[PDB]
Amino acid sequence: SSYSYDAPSDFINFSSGDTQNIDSWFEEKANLE
Amino acid sequence: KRQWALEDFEIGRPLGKGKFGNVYLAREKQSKFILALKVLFKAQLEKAGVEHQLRREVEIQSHLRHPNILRLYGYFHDATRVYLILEYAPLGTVYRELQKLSKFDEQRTATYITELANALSYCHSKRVIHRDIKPENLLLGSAGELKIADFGWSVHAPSSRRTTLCGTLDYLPPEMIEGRMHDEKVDLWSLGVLCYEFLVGKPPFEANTYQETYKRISRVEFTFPDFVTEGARDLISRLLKHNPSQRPMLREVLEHPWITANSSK
Ligand SMILES: Cc1cc(Nc2cc(N3CCN(C)CC3)nc(Sc3ccc(NC(=O)C4CC4)cc3)n2)[nH]n1
Repeated sequence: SSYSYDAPSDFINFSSGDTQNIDSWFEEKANLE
Repeated sequence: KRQWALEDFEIGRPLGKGKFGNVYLAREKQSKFILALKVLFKAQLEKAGVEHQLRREVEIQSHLRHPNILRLYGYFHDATRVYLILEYAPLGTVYRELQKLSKFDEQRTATYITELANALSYCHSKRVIHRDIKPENLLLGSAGELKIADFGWSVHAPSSRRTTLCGTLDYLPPEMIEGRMHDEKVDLWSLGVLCYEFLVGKPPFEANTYQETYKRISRVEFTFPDFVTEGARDLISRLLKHNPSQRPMLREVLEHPWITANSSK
């Protein structure tokens, strides 16, 4: 299928509380005209 | 950018039996960072017709950033499987704690309720309705803090009200039972059901047959055991209103005098 999601699949360096922008995704998706 | 690959993980034991047999203790190989790794098989998803539900769940929960909401750090897939890379919560499910303890004292319940209201408050600021609040969908981290874990029925409702009957029998709001449209106030209902199960050990509308539970939820037919204190009754009664419009705001829950008198620093 499309197992292609509007979602994170990039490798994360876990070995290092604010990545603030990320949830902006909701209002932007609502703001879609 | 570099994408996840299975090879990036060491896999340990299943975290759970039964319906959770599916989620493993996992380790990212370089960082040694411990994760839960949920494995789903594509073909069984696609035969079931639930793959679009999955999309929605991942999209929602991977964009939510809160202390009391389990991180979904990311996902990836291969020829046969989809993998969800989730926060590991070492103290297990609230539901297990209830099983172990029978019922919770007032301090613990108010603390759980505070933590949870804070999570749904934040969820609602995003136009997300959870729609499956119940003890198994709740996990405990290191410090015993509550985290919301299962977003399998959650929806982003930015404008339009919802028609989808979903959730768990004993937790269904009346507006769903009656086949009316629903909004974010469903989460307030289930919150009241939960606060009741916390203190009593069983949910308020439990019946032998689902037919009979539906009916009691619609008529809001329930009673409290003598041990339930007046402030706990008031709160539960406020949350458990047939008219969703009558249910309090989450800020009101957070400011309720039983909640304030009983939750921690
Ligand atoms: C995802 C996840 C799970 C955890 N932690 C645990 C921990 C756990 N333990 C069993 C009991 N002892 C007391 C210790 C902890 N048992 C389960 S069994 C279990 C497995 C999965 C889920 N929930 C989900 O998969 C949610 C995402 C949909 C609930 C319980 N999960 N941290 N992160």
